[PDB]
Amino acid sequence: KYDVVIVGSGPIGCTYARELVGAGYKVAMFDIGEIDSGLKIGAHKKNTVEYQKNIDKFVNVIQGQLMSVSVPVNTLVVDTLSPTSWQASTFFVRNGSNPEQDPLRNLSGQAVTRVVGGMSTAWTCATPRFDREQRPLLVKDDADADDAEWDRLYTKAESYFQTGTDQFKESIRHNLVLNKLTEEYKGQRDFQQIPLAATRRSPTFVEWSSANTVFDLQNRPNTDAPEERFNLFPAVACERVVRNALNSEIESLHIHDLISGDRFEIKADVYVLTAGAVHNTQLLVNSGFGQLGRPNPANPPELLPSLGSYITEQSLVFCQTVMSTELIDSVKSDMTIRGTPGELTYSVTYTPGASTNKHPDWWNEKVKNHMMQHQEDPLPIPFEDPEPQVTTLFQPSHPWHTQIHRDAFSYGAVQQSIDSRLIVDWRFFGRTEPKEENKLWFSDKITDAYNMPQPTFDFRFPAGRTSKEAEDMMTDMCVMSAKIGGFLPGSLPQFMEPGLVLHLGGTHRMGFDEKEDNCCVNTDSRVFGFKNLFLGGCGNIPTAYGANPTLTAMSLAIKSCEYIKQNFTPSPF
Amino acid sequence: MDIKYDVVIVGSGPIGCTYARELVGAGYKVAMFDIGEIDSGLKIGAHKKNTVEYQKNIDKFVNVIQGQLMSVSVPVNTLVVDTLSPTSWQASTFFVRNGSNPEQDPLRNLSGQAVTRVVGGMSTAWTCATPRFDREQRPLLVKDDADADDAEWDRLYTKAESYFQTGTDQFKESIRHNLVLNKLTEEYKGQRDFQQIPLAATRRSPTFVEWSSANTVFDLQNRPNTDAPEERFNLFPAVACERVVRNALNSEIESLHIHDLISGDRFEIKADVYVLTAGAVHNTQLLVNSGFGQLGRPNPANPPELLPSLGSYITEQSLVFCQTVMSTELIDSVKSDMTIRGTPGELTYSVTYTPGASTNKHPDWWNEKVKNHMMQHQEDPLPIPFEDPEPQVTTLFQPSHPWHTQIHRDAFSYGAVQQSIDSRLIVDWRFFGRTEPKEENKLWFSDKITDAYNMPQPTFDFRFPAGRTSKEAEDMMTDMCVMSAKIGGFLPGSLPQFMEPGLVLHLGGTHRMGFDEKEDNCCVNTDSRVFGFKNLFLGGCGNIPTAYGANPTLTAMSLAIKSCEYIKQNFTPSPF
Amino acid sequence: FSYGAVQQSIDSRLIVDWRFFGRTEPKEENKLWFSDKITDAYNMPQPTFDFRFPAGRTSKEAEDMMTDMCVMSAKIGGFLPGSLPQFMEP
Amino acid sequence: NTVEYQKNIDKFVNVIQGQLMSVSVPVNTLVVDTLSPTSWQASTFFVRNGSNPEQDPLRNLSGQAVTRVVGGMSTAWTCATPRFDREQRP
Ligand SMILES: Cc1cc2nc3c(=O)[nH]c(=O)nc-3n(C[C@H](O)[C@H](O)[C@H](O)COP(=O)(O)OP(=O)(O)OC[C@H]3O[C@@H](n4cnc5c(N)ncnc54)[C@H](O)[C@@H]3O)c2cc1C
Ligand SMILES: Cc1cc2nc3c(=O)[nH]c(=O)nc-3n(C[C@H](O)[C@H](O)[C@H](O)COP(=O)(O)OP(=O)(O)OC[C@H]3O[C@@H](n4cnc5c(N)ncnc54)[C@H](O)[C@@H]3O)c2cc1C
Ligand SMILES: Cc1cc2nc3c(=O)[nH]c(=O)nc-3n(C[C@H](O)[C@H](O)[C@H](O)COP(=O)(O)OP(=O)(O)OC[C@H]3O[C@@H](n4cnc5c(N)ncnc54)[C@H](O)[C@@H]3O)c2cc1C
Ligand SMILES: OC[C@H]1O[C@@H](O)[C@H](F)[C@@H](O)[C@H]1O
Ligand SMILES: OC[C@H]1O[C@@H](O)[C@H](F)[C@@H](O)[C@H]1O
Repeated sequence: KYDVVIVGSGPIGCTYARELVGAGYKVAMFDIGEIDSGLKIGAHKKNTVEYQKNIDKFVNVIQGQLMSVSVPVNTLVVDTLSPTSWQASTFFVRNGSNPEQDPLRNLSGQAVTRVVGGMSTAWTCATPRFDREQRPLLVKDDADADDAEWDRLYTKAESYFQTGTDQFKESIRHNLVLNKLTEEYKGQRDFQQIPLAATRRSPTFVEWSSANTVFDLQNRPNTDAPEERFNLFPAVACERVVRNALNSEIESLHIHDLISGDRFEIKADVYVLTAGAVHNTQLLVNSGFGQLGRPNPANPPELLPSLGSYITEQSLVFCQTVMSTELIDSVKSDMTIRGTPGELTYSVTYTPGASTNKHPDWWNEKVKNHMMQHQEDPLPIPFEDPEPQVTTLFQPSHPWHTQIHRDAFSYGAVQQSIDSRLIVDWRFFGRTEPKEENKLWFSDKITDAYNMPQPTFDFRFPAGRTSKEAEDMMTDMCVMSAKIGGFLPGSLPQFMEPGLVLHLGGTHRMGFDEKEDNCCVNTDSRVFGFKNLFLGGCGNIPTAYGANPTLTAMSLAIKSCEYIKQNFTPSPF
Repeated sequence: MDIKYDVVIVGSGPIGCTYARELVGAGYKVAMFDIGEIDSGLKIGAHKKNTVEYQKNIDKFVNVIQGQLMSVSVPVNTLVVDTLSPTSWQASTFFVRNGSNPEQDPLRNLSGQAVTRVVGGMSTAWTCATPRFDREQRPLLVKDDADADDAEWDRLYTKAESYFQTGTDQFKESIRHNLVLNKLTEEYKGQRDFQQIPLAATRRSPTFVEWSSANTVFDLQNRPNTDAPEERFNLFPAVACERVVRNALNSEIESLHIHDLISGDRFEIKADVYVLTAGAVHNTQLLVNSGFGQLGRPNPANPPELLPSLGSYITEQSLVFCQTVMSTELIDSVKSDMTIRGTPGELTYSVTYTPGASTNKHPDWWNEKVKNHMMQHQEDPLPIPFEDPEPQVTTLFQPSHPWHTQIHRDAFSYGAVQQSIDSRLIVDWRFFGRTEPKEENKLWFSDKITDAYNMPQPTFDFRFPAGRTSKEAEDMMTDMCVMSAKIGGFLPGSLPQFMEPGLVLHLGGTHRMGFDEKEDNCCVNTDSRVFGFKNLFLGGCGNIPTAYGANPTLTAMSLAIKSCEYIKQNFTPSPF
Repeated sequence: FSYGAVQQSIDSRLIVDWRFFGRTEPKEENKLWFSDKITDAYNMPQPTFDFRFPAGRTSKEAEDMMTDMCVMSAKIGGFLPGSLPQFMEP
Repeated sequence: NTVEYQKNIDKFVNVIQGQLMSVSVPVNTLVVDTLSPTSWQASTFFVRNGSNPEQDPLRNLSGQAVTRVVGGMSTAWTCATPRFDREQRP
């Protein structure tokens, strides 16, 4: 028996933990996955010296933990088996595939992670705020009050994640790209550092934030927090919340301990679901909310008829570029270079402080030292120079988020032919209109690896604005990137597999009125009709958004915790 | 961090952990340093495959493996990229990029050789195959008394097996395992014996195996603790060990020079006993960075002062591979004992069998599983249950087939995972050749190029020796083709091939063992002591000086147990 | 004259090729010469190229050309996977 | 101009490829290290298979090819015959 139970130990469940453990509630958190970021529980797995010295390897860590949500039945023809090998006569259900899934209306890229810390063990840490156009209303009829409220929540969310915009400020590659784009779009678009949840520890190491940053996940009481109460239970699959007969309260949470095999009913005052956008929905549907099985408009749901409808997933376009000769020459614009490289006669110098210098003293010093210590190298950029981290944020005239950077989540084989210092990634992210026909549903027959109802997508990017902006977005990437360099062969401009972006929202969407706003939670993230059931995560977000959604889901979780503090009293210690 | 210990061990792989288990147990104040960090859950240095999620999604684990294997020597890239935009910065030469090694001849490399820097080392992701070597593959520990030599290795191997929890019955009730085992036993009746791959692993449930690791050998928890209140052990992760400092007389090690990667601070650690267990590549690197052997391109015209055999006579196994898709014959034989009423999914479908019937081809445990699968899943066209464990079959190295063999399913898949053919039907074949030690095959270190930790860049100069090594390698390929055909045809996309040299990760002989430094061309004696040094010991596969086909870790561990016996007799622990 | 594996999943009625062709400034240093030792298949001096697209106008136009192809093509449809915008082999 | 090719236009690329002979192919430096130990193998990237050792791979026109047939390349060409405007014309 606990005051609060939280399903999921991602960054959003950790937000609930930090708020509610902090205010003195007795909290239990269950996660279906296990501890594997080392001694700091739920921490970013990229925070090893080894991964940051070998960053091209990290993509493997991400791929290891990302399990595809719905894989349609495979129909690839293999007709060169030996005549002695066993072969089927049909494309039968094999290898975990989902026979419910139409392969042409899928988010083939969508995937889920089952580990303590969730996806924040592996994420890219981009945490931009949404502007009003992308953002749901928390107060209607008063835009200054709405703005004030979001600014308060976002500022709080940013302190939890340690969000900042200074961590790449002395990178030459970063500044080279930032300044070129600033100049080229002067007075049309503004560029800045991607806001990133991260603290720099040294010139060659960044401590990336994670769920662990929000809440350390240590059991309490402990020496540092002797008046607090928290228990984390990993390797526990939460399966159902049990409703009372009147559908006004949750009575227990049914769990299955994956190590012992035991099953229990846990009791709490407050039930918080933060299992991610796909798995929150699964749990809810397995508990008799919305509709199990293939959508049947003729058999309309008892509860939450909008559950798993109006799903949004962003369009994503991507390429990489190889830095222009002109930009590479400009790196060394302030330098005087004499003699020939590799001889005793060679010299590279600059005038410190000269207001005609195109670059600051710290840049010139690093170029100089590099050119002088590595005279065999043809490039002026230092070998350990950090990557670019540049964005121009969503605006009505360019309604897409942009990242101009180097991501550890590369999408094709890492090429080795072109020097890494030259390469920039471009990712532009489009917003998707919520439409009732776009659905996440759960089979009544097929089950997944944890014996829960199999997720199935029925999705296409909506015609009209969504698709028009997607293609405009592609053009914009092509136009903008060319200012920096030509496309890298093997990473030519393309749309990524639907869902690979992992910014799925709207599966259990928020709104003011259940019927009028076709939604499932109110602005306290409380499930309509239920006193004591709260959902957290990107599945709450009901709008078309282009920016990375995590900071916004966190802000909503902060507001939700405010309601919980006003309505439930912690038990005596 | 104390500055003074009884014993310091560089590296937290299973071999370092053997030294720790033996010397912490015996009362020595032990520190262990690892350049890598703690990542595998609450059990320090444990197998990463031991999660519910990986064992329900075993095909994802190849990502974990790939994520932690860092190539040792990548030659300068000479791929022509001639479709860059005319505005892009374009190379005039194939210059040194992306951590490539200009010392490395691309045609005399172990391009697949890789290293892991994490606490527990490579045992965090290995396959756990631990066979013993027979005489032919195995260095001598006793001269001129083969029976005493065998007795000494049995004693060592038995202990090493108990440390790793090696077993040969974890897969005894797998249908796929037995289907393969029985067909191969029958086909080679009176010619070759087949058994389960000896595996370092404990079965915990019908669907979960606790694979062994460094953590199995030694739990890597600091001591003293409640469970060991009189023991003294500290593990220091993210500590790059750079040099052992030799005294001027070249008779003792005086300190271990370390660099803490998090603080940036450097220290000189003092110990009575120094043990290097950094892997076959990195033990050699550390020795060469400390003045042993010869730094730079090999040069006879000035032989090294100390350990002139260091980094020569290196051995790496040839590895051949394919996968097969199970024959129609064998798959039909899975259900040979079943009585099947009517048609699947239809009302009067029943599948039954007679337990104990003498005419039954298979045991009751097999039929019960098949029956239950065919009845619970009548849509599925195969008789193999969905959760049936993988095959784990070998015919071990012999004089008439001088290669080790694994007929199995390895988490370490070599190409993209194929999804079209049902996984129940797929069997992997890996055959492993032995390589003659030759002085010309070398691991050396650049005197100019450095790696990511600023240590001298490893460089290989290697070819499979002509003569027996090469003859055997090609004969082994043919053997794999002929043997595999008895089970099924080749899986397209996994046709029979030699793997990139060194992908097998069984590199030996980089700091090889022998009796006499000069007559046996070696670096350590049979106590694993570096010649001429009182207090310096090397552990790991680099010790093994012979041409072996089987997986070497068990043998390296056995050497390490011997070495601890010498240490316990020659050094006294400090008072507690 | 198609340039990569011809794809069969997208109906060919939907497919349009875009080829934009840049002009290249003549530069003394851009050469075709013939070996005095190596011969071709008909025993004649083996042709050798020494060629880069000139910096300056030629390169600036080539990249602007690429941009114009991405901009114009989008009016008609999006890129076909496997025939994404690229410079072809010189 | 055959009924068969214009009914199967996708196949004509092979005609064109069959008669285009590359002008200058640089010595190949692809590393093939999975040969059987018994196979004969190279110690160096020697001149093989018609390659040109004079050719700098990085200053080439690798796509340049020639056709040796009566009618020359007009046996396979695309037939686009525009005029040059003054800007392009000698
Ligand atoms: C490679 C990568 C890059 C990304 N980069 C960014 C970026 O830069 N910015 C950003 O805004 N977003 C990014 N994201 C997405 C971001 O990680 C998620 O939005 C965020 O982690 C969601 O938080 P959450 O707590 O709702 O869910 P999750 O992090 O998905 O965690 C939910 C959890 O609950 C668990 N669980 C699931 N089902 C059950 C169940 N039945 N019972 C018990 N527990 C259960 C899981 O095991 C898991 O820990 C990225 C994701 C990936 C993988
Ligand atoms: C996927 C795969 C499958 C394998 N399969 C098996 C098989 O089934 N059976 C078989 O016998 N073996 C197999 N192996 C090989 C086996 O893992 C190794 O032989 C074994 O781990 C060697 O142990 P070790 O302790 O000598 O070194 P390692 O496990 O390599 O550990 C050495 C360590 O020292 C550290 N270190 C390195 N340099 C420094 C330094 N300068 N300072 C401080 N620390 C340092 C490392 O971080 C590391 O932890 C496999 C390996 C892989 C990766
Ligand atoms: C697939 C393709 C598409 C094309 N599309 C177009 C198009 O749309 N537009 C256009 O303007 N251009 C196009 N071209 C280019 C056009 O084909 C050439 O510009 C044109 O054919 C050149 O004509 P030519 O007579 O100068 O040389 P070629 O057609 O090359 O003919 C030269 C000939 O001389 C021969 N020969 C070579 N050496 C010797 C020797 N030593 N002794 C004797 N004979 C010799 C040949 O065998 C050959 O028949 C295309 C080319 C091809 C292959
Ligand atoms: O593909 C997952 C994506 O997640 C997004 O949030 C990141 F910003 C992208 O860079 C990418 O990593
Ligand atoms: O390629 C690495 C190899 O290591 C060997 O020891 C294993 F036995 C093989 O199965 C394979 O995993």
